[PDB]
Amino acid sequence: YQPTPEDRFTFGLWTVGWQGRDPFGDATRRALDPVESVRRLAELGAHGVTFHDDDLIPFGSSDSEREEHVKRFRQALDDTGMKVPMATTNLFTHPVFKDGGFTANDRDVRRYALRKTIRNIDLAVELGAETYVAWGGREGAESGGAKDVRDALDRMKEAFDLLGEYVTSQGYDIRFAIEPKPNEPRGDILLPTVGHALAFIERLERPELYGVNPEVGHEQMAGLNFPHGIAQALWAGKLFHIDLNGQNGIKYDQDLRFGAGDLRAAFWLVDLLESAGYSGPRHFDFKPPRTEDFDGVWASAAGCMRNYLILKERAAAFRADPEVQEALRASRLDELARPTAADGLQALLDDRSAFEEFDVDAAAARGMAFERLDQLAMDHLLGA
Amino acid sequence: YQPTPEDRFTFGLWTVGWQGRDPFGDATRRALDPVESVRRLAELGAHGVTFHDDDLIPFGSSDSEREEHVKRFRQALDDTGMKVPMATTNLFTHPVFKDGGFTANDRDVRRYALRKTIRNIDLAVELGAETYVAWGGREGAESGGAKDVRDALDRMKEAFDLLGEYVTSQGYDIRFAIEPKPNEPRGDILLPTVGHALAFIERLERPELYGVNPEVGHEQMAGLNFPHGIAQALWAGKLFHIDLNGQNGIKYDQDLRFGAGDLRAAFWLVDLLESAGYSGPRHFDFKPPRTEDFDGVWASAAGCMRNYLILKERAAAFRADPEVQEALRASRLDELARPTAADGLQALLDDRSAFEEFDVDAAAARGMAFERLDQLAMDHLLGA
Amino acid sequence: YQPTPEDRFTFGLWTVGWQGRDPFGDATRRALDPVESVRRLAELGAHGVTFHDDDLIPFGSSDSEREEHVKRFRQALDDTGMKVPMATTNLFTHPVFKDGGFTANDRDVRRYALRKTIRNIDLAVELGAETYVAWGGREGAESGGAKDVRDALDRMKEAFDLLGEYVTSQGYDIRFAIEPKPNEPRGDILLPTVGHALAFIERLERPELYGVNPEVGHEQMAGLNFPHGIAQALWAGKLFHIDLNGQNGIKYDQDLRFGAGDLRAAFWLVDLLESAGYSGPRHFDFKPPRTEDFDGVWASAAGCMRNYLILKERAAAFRADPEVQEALRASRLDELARPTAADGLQALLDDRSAFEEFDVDAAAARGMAFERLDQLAMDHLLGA
Amino acid sequence: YQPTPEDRFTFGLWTVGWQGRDPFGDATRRALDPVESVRRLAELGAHGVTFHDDDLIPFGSSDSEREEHVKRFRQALDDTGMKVPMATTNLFTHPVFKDGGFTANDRDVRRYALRKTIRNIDLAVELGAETYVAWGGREGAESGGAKDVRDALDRMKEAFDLLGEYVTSQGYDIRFAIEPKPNEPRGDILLPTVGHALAFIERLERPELYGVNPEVGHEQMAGLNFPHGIAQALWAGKLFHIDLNGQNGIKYDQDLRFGAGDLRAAFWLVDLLESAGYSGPRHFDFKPPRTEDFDGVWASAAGCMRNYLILKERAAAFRADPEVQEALRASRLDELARPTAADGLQALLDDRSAFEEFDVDAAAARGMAFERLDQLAMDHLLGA
Ligand SMILES: [Mg+2]
Ligand SMILES: [Mg+2]
Ligand SMILES: [Mg+2]
Ligand SMILES: [Mg+2]
Repeated sequence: YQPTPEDRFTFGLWTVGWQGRDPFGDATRRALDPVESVRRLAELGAHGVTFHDDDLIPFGSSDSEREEHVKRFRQALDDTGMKVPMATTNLFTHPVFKDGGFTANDRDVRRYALRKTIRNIDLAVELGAETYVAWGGREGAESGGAKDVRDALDRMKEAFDLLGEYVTSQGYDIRFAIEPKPNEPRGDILLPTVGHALAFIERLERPELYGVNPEVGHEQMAGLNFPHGIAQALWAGKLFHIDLNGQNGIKYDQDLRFGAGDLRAAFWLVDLLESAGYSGPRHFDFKPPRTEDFDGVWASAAGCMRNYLILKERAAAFRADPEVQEALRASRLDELARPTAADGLQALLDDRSAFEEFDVDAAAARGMAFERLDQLAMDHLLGA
Repeated sequence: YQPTPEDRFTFGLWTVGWQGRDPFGDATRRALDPVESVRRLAELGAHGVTFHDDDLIPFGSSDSEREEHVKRFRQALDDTGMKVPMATTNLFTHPVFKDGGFTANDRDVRRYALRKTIRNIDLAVELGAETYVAWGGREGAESGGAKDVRDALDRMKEAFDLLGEYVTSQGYDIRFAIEPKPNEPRGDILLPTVGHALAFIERLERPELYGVNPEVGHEQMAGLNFPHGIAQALWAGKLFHIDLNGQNGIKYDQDLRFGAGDLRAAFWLVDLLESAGYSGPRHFDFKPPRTEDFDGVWASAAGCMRNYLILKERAAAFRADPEVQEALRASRLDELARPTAADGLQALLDDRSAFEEFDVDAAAARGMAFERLDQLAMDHLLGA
Repeated sequence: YQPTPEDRFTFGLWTVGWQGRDPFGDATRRALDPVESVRRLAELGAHGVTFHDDDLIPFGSSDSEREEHVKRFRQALDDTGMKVPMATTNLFTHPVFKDGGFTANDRDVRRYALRKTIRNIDLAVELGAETYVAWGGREGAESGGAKDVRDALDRMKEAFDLLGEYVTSQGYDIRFAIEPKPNEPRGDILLPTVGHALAFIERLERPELYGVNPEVGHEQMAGLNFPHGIAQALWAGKLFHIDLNGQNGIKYDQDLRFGAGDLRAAFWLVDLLESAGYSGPRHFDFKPPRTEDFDGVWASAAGCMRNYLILKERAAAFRADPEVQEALRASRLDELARPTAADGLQALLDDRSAFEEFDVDAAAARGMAFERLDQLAMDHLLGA
Repeated sequence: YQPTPEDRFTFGLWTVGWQGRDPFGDATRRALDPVESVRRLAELGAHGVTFHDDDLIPFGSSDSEREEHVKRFRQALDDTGMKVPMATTNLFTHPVFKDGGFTANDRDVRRYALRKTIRNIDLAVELGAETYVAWGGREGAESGGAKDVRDALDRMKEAFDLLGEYVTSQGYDIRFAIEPKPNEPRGDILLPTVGHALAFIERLERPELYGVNPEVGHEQMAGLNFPHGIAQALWAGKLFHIDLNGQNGIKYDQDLRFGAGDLRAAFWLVDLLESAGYSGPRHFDFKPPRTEDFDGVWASAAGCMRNYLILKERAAAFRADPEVQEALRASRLDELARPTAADGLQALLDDRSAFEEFDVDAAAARGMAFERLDQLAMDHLLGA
């Protein structure tokens, strides 16, 4: 289960670089130089890294400090063969964004958040990123009167439309991926799920430029089925990026390593990505727990990739097993994939087998055989 | 707080008619004749009722039994002045639908579910309904291998497209409203939230024919903010119906009377519907607890309407209060409603006030004043 | 992974006998004769069955019907070698219990619930049960004014004290196990978690006669860590019974087969029961999904046992692995098991190494090595 | 609704002093001098303040710095008439406590956490505190192998027993209050609910010295009914302190002002505390949102008290209303308070009215009238 470049495993600088500050605790690790993280990730077999503007260039840097930070980072990339497939903006840490970036009630802040984004889009393109993620973690409210959501959606649409006009005007080959989250750090976050983000995108001026960046734990924070949401994003053609991690249920976002948290959901996720031929990076947005020293940071990162590869092997064995293929037919998964009424409306209307002569009790007596199928899946997952 | 016809309060037959069977208990009340429910609802000041096919006509009825059931119901409507604004299909109770209607793995069941729906669309139109709700409560799975979600979405789209072709072919003035729910009775339900349903609709052949029917408790079963989801549905132009009830958090769907459960969310909901000028029925999809006799059924139904009207009064007083209007300005709600960059992209790019000369620390020092605004809202809700 | 009598796997009659009625659906399977269930369970390698009074004897049976039902059941037990280690009362299905049994507001109902219980305690003893479970599924409320909880706890204590006096008066060797659940079918259930039940027991007149019967899914309905709660019950000496099943998070109680739901929690549960030498039955309180026919019922039941045995093997391999034993020492699990201050209070107070000369920064620099330990656990679970 | 000294409203220094750092954001407010907070709280009508050691004396202070900090604080208390009824230890912020204080796997850390606690117990007594809270926010785990919970409970018991021996040895009139929380900042926290804490206390050497400090939002993080848990703590005689705030469901702990979050639960809480004659401080453990400036901090704190007093008035009006008193009798709340079987076991056994001659169908036909009672409660809460 050793990673390869074709596995396309990628990590955010802020993942392994998380110093361990939480709502109730100070940092437990020193800050990492991005150069060190690139080298250590490469050694573990990662293919690339990602960044927020502020992870790579300290907020408020002069042009000369900006250039030096980028130069050093690029040297580490060149030294290792690491790629930068995705970048994003920090529109959440600085106090100025306490009510939002794109949907701050203050218009001056909205305009600033756009200009900060556009600056980093240019950098992302310089570094070869083809995806630009937007996580509006400050967009939302703790109280009902604070945020008129229709007006906030109008501002959010205006912001993303301006970004689309910008990339089009520059001739860039970069696309956007909107990352939903239901809550945390705001009491409620706007576009709280994959579904709300997909629906929003369809209202944009240039919807082809935007997809989703779903994150395992984010959908699980609302108790939703992550594989199901990924399926709807694939069905819509909008899975432009994915963030992989673990989460134990409906609680604060834990950002556990991938494979931890809901292991069976991880299995069905990998099965779906691999069956569908998803071609994007397998990006980990996780935090090594603050209990760990740097050895444990690198162990946790390695574990992300390892668990993906173990699950990949088990899912492939499941799908290739003739006994599972038989059980899939026994449960009529083949029939689910066939059109209900390719004969057309009128033919359906005229078909007595669909109504007057449909034997409902005979149909109801048929078992689905789902339990035997699921125990085959369990046996395969556990290597039993 | 006495209801009027213009309040347009409506109830499902299955609400006040719920006999009290639950996962662990037998019925505690006798079945109600729909005629009795129409009369009792009218006496309380309801404006209309709604129905599933099977609530009005016992499943498996002959044509003559069907006609008699409808005739009696229509007499009660005529006797009372009650309307029937919405109808829906039962595609969940009968064992034949144990794996779904429109997305059953068995194709024969899918075709039958369409024919059952189309039959009741014709009835709905005969009774003057302008909305047809679809709640796919059996669409989904308990296990991962049981349901390929992309194939199920293809079947779901095919079904709704056929229904759209049917209504168009008949020249009917009826539109569809898809009701999301995240889980229960399936482990996970397809289209689990307002967002997923909105996104799905945009993929239909005739998207103008479909909206959402959000239900208070359903979105709260995923821990989501119901007012926020209603706002996104209004923003999209897709709020075709609403189902009102109460829910205490993330648990089994409780179907409490409206106002019970999350009272502050109920307040912000009413504020939003009334401010936005929502024109549809205020429909209650609730269950009087099985602890109650029929006196308690009618009390619970009356309480639905009463709580809506109390909340309406308090929300209107909030919005009309000059002190609240001042607090809204103090929190910059007026600025949220103004375009970020009506000057355009290039002007924003050229505006040093948005970047080089934006004083981030001065902007960050500004309080939002959200707590004072929310305590005004609390004072108004409580009549303090 | 084939079950043996020493595995002591047991099943409730109402598990495999669940006909499939849910909040939104009719039965999908015919009722099973208890005799058939005993025979089929035995064939799968179960060691015993359990029952509610009403599962074995139809409610309202004459004395002669009661005797015949028991006679047939006993013949099936004798024919198979199956045991009956536990019994319980149905104080939830009949409408009379809609506000509770032991804590019904009506005193007449409370007295009846005690008499119904005592009758079945005598039967349980006749059948050789050594544990008597009490699940107060109707004890609680949907609204705040309905149930004064201090008065209800007084009634609950009075009821359990009377049962204790009864068993003591008869000289029976049976003990009670109180089964917590947080909600469903009441909005909130009294004694909602293992902790609340443990605390309650300590207030009883004869606390040695009562323990807990924790159920996997019940604690997971409150988002709690089931292994942790089992650990506290073991620490208290109060784990008198356990109910095994699966649950996917905070939602309606799903009663999935054991191993489904939170698989990693299942692994840590089995590890804990086996490490602690738990000696009671491994009882499954689950429902084969209503999608299944009887073949799927028996498959689901077999899967319960299979998953327990796979997990047992993997947990034992984890604990026996010298690399894991080393990692446990590296994470200081050995030190957690050593007294903080066996030297005593005054010695601790006088120990400068505990205060003035404790190097907090050196201590804080030490990693816990928990991630490497957990990835060993993951590798073992998956057989990697 | 203006606060008075007899209202006994108290606040933690860390509440109004929270600078606004969260998992994704820097501070938005400057640090407050404790002196300023005492004066501002007093002006709003608070009666007292509380503290962690580290809120009053910067961690690592010399003896002279410690004395000066305490002297200034005491002057502010004397200047205002503010009391200090409760104190507590910070055993969570410093990296040394990343795996716990009392249950850290490292024994040296456990001993240090005891010595840090004991130092501040002496200070608490000097300042006149009669309650000493313990919130073990770092006690727990993210992974299953990291923490043997039985061993951790042994260490937790050892620690609390040593603290009990210490206070007894000094002749102090201070008692302990253990504050449960289910998760955050650990993945799972030990003693996660009121129930688990109550049960734990009964195992201590001197259980009379310990009670619980339940917090509204903490129990609501597990989806539990806070009023119900407070009722069980009162029933046990163990409500030694309470922490008041708001929470919107099962999510990260929000620490909203009291009255926000679940307003109806707040109403039933106040009703219960006032009806039971709870005599302790009404302590607010909340955080003014980081959106606010200092004006909003003081507004949020004022709102805590205001909402308590509005709710107190409405609950008292509910209980005094003859119509509610009649509805309580109609729902048999009076009968819930009467013993089930003061006649004794044998009399119950011999009572045919409890069994052979109990008319179950007549009893089941009786409505509980809970909906009318709850709508009276709603009407009273809203002043309708
Ligand atoms: Mg992410
Ligand atoms: Mg509905
Ligand atoms: Mg059970
Ligand atoms: Mg607290």
